Amino acid sequence: TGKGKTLANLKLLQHFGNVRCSFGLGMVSLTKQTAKQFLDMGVDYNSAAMVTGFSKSRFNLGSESLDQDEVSVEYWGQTSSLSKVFPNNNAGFKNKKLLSAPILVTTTDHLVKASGVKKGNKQMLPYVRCMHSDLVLDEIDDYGIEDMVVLARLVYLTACYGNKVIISSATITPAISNIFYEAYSS
Amino acid sequence: TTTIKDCVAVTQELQNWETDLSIKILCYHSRFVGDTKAQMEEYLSKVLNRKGDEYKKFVDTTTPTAYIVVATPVVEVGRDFDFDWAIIEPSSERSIVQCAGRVLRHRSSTPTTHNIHILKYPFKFYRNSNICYDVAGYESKGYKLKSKNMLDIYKKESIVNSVNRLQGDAAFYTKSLTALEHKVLLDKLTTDIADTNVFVGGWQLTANPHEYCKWRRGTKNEDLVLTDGKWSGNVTTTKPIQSKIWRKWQGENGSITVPEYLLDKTICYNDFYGGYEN
Amino acid sequence: MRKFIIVKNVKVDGINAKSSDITVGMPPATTFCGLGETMSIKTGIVVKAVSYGSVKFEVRGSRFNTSVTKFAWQDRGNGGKANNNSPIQPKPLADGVFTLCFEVEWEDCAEVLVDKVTNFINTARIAGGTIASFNKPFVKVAKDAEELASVKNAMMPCYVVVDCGVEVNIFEDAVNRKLQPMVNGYKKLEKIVDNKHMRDKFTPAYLATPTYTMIGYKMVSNVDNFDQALWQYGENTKVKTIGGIYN
Amino acid sequence: FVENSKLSKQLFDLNGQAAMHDQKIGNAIRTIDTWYEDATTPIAVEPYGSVVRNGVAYRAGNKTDLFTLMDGAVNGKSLTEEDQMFVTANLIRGGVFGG
RNA sequence: CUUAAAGAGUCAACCCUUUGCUUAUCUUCCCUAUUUAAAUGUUAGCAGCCGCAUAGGCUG
DNA sequence: AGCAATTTAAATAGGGAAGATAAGCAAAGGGTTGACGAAAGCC
DNA sequence: GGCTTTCGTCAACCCTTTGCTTATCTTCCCT
Repeated sequence: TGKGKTLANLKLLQHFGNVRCSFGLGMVSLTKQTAKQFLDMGVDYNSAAMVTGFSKSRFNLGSESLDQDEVSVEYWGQTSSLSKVFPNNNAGFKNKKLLSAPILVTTTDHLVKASGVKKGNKQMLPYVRCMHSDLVLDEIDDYGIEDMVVLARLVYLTACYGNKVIISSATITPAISNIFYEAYSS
Repeated sequence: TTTIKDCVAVTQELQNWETDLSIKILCYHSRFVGDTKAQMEEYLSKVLNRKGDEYKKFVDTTTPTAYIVVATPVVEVGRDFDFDWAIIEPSSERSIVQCAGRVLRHRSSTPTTHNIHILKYPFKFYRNSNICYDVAGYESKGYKLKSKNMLDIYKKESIVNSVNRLQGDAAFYTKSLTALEHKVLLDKLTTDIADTNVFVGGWQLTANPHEYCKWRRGTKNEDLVLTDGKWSGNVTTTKPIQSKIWRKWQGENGSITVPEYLLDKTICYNDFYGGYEN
Repeated sequence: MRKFIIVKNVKVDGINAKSSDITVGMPPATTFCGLGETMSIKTGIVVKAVSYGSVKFEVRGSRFNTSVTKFAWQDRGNGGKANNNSPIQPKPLADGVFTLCFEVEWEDCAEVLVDKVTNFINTARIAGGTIASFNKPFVKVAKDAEELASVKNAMMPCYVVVDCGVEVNIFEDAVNRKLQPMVNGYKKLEKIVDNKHMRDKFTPAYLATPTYTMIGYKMVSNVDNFDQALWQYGENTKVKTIGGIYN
Repeated sequence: FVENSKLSKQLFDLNGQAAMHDQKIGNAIRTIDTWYEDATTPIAVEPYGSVVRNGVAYRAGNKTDLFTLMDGAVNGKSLTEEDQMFVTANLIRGGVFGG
């Protein structure tokens, strides 16, 4: 920690060319931190899309003009061609930010539904998202055991279409690193 | 510490603790109202930032003071905090490594004697001596430690880093915490398909990997909501001990997440420490 | 990867409590291993191990003497003596509510496995006792060790048998370390040359003296490893636990 | 005398009406003992000359308690009129004097 | 195919009687419950008289 | 036709008495539960 | 030539007066 892991992940993604990735992170505030790093280093909202699907009421006080912080939800971005095959032209704000994002800095639960769902059509949007985009999962050790199982299911599904999985965990256990490699290998 | 009532027990003991030290106590668990919780976060991020000396102005560093933050595993995940020292209630070894990462995270000065004091037992030993590390840990009913003594299951003096988690040991998992951790990790995330496993094949066709392997599997979790100072369910606001509280932010809106088990009794929300059993 | 079927609250009465000459009380693991191989024969589901626990168990009699059974004049040629009371050979009787858990390997649905075990148990006889009642058996699987403990805790409430081993002999340690002795198998003495008065004429027969191991009763949830409660036929003409000696 | 009563001072309320104990009165009847050693004020007639308030017994440890004078009188030791009157006063006060 | 296989414990009853737990107790002192304030919400849905009306209108 | 306010503190202490006794009877049953060996009629 | 019935044969104690174990419970997290 403290060495700039997420910046190194973006560097590794950009080494192969232009970036198309889903930064799936635990917690809302860690996604906010990675979004703020992406904003102040080089990434605008035409490429980045911070997705936290709860609409929290945590606002910044003191000075709105002198903030230079509090990464928000606008996504000027670019609507992908996949929105025409989704129901009713995808959706409003949230699913447009999901599907059409080049870089999707999101909470992870908007990506683990790609592996499948009980009832409804909630699988298709993260499925089609992870089909054409890379997957970057940071500090996977903080998740639960079943959470890590479904995250490696997501890694297997992402590798099923040739995309690249970046795992960023310092305290990795050989077991975890191995089963994530075996999911990527399958 | 491990859980919320453990945190308020450590807080209520330390507040009533007579000493010459100027203890200033904070509670940092997850059961808090929208406003109060967010306020704790921003304050803690701006006082524990030790890459510069900007914090000297967010706390009273003029007077010798012990600024103590009693927290649950919400501090060891995703927090850019830098403490001078930590006292850890043992639940898992990755908790030890992460709370080591909350001490001297921003500085580079080496400690001289000892900067982490690990407790002898988790507090669930006095409540359940059969199993005590299952809360926020990989101990469970199928993987039981033979002894719960941390002299038996951990090194008495140890340089805590990622090395013990990085190495990986499957032998002697019943009397060491690290090998207990590694055992569970290879016995649940295995190269099989099972039904709740990771290579799942044949079952993707079925609804089984989405029912028996539930993402964010938590307890029932109902949400008692504070509406403008007036609580919804069986909450009953209370008064904290006002002995050593350094900072206490008030809250009026927001919601608290209470497990259905603790819904039976009053969660007794308080401005200083959120939920407990009283 | 392990599969189990549990029959909970098996109320059985008329149990032949005479486990051996020096043990009267709970039937040993040879009895329940014999019950397991009996279903391996009638139902065809081949059983590796059985973990059995005692919910309730009372030996019929006082605290120092068992209630003997009033014998019936059933031998041939002793008519004329039939008006008097038949002589009593020692066979203590007991009642017991048990919980059984059979390690099976099965390839069909759980409903036909439950039906086969139910059809066996309806015609079974625990330790010479008529099965008075039993709950509907349920199938549970032990994929991992936490799942093994799930099966373990599904036998609640019952006191399972864990093996604690023989140090010197049976009487000494039963007083000293206070553990219970039971038949873990038998010792072969002589080959039997007369197969006329036996069940089969082709199955080889031996006179046997029961070997005993020393065991303890622990509640199934307090048992750390479920393999230390699953008894199975060992290859020493004895029975043994999968987990070995309980420590 | 009260303990767990959530009320600091009770009063003897005979059916609500304020009253004082009979023992309070009867102690004030037998406050006639002016015949102990440091005899300045009358104290209550007790086998030891004991008062709860002053924390001292005026007839203890100095061979003028009721038990030694009772043993003496019984044996034959002529009791002085004041000692005799003290022993008689404790007898009409009452109490177990055995042991 | 489980120390497998098998077995009716039956019966009967008088616990009696007797009794002295008495004795004496000082609960007692102490003291600030203090300071506020719009009841608003139309706050009333009436009295006659024009009429067959307990339909509908008028009068203040 | 619902609206009923907030904090603050709930007493320190001294005592819970010993001396006596705590019955003596008389009962408390056995009745069946025996397998080998040896004469001795009997197919 | 067994075979089944009934009668005769051979014995002799030192007892002790409940526990065995003791039940399958919430941290993160975001939706």
